[PDB]
Amino acid sequence: NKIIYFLCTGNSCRSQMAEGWAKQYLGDEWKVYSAGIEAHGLNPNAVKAMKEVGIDISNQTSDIIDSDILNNADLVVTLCGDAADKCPMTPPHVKREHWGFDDPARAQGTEEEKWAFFQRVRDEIGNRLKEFAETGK
Repeated sequence: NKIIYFLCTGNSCRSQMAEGWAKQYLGDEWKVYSAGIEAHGLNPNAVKAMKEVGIDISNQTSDIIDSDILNNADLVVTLCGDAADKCPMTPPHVKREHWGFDDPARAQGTEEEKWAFFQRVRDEIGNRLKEFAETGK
């Protein structure tokens, strides 16, 4: 009935966590997809971070953007400014929404700070999906 397509620079961290949160918050009415401009596989830290909150994204695949799917979506949600810049032209009926989350994989710091960063971005994405689930954004 409804299709939501998450897009980010890659399909390893943010986009995979968004897919996981969306499948939890949205009911059996929404088809959820996530992809990246490039796809280099699931980030282990992202998988662990989601597991910590009871969500298993270990079976999710790392996919490159597919216009056949994107063009049929009710809305595409870019997860950072770079993704917004690189998101291809879509049919006028597809809503283009832009959210923004820091890349936990590029964080510099102590190992404890970096792990905390993954957990923080995970929580920010979840709370944003909660807003979408309630308001339709």
